[PDB]
Amino acid sequence: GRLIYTAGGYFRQSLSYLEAYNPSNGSWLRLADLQVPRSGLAGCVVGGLLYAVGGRNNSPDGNTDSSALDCYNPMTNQWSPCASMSVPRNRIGVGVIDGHIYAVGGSHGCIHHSSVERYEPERDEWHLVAPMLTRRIGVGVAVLNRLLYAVGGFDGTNRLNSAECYYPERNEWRMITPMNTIRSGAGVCVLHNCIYAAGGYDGQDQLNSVERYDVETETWTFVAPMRHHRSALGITVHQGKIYVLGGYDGHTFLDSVECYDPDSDTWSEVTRMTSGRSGVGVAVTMEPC
Ligand SMILES: CCN(CC)C(=O)c1cccc2c1-c1ccccc1C2=O
Repeated sequence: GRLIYTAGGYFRQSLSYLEAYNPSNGSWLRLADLQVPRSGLAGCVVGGLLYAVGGRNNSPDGNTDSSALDCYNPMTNQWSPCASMSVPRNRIGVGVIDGHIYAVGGSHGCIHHSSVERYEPERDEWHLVAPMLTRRIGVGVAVLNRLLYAVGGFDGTNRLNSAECYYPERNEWRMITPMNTIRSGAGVCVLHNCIYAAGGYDGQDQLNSVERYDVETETWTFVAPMRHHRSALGITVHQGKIYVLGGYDGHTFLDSVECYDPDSDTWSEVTRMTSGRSGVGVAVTMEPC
């Protein structure tokens, strides 16, 4: 599309911000808030509609994991509730295949989900599919050549370098090569033929290391690291470049927005969000109005 939308996030409490960045001119636009604050959600786009999936409302009033699915229409600048998932999913991962949305992992209280479910926008319905071989919260999810990939996370006791791949026509999950680094809460996306895992938390430190998985060779290789360590970051791809938004570096909730150009293997700073925050949902679609 044209704009990078960032929904929700966390700074001292869960947030309801929806803001859109325009890489063409550097400008941010504040849009309609989410009806319910939430961090740890995921964002995605189908048919020019933006979707906020899962998450958790951390608030003074209390803490409520979200099973919600809310759609935003850029034309109207309005949110509508969609059907809820079978179960709340905080620190969720999502991916889109064939106009269908896959919700992966996440926590509900102290439950750490291995379950997965699929939303069909034309019927406004969710259905459970095969569970991952591993429980994963704070899991990175990406789609490549119509296969779904779950990368890293936290299974309840250990944080994971493991990764697995879902094969829809077989309704089956299989392990792939693990990463070289343990990561939970990394930004995971797809560029060209590789799956990128950036940043995250390895149990001790927030990471700035970035690595990528080549589906042909089935290996992970590090690329240039980000200028900032960060976990619970937002990530997306726009015109051949990776954008990472916010996160937590162990000291500050970052407003930094970094851009990776794969041809030069460099990260440059590109803008600041209007305020520091972690755990945002991020997606890309056309301009509002
Ligand atoms: C994403 C993985 N984790 C925790 C789940 C951290 O990186 C982390 C580690 C130590 C302290 C803190 C965090 C963290 C993450 C997101 C928001 C706030 C904090 C925060 O105080």
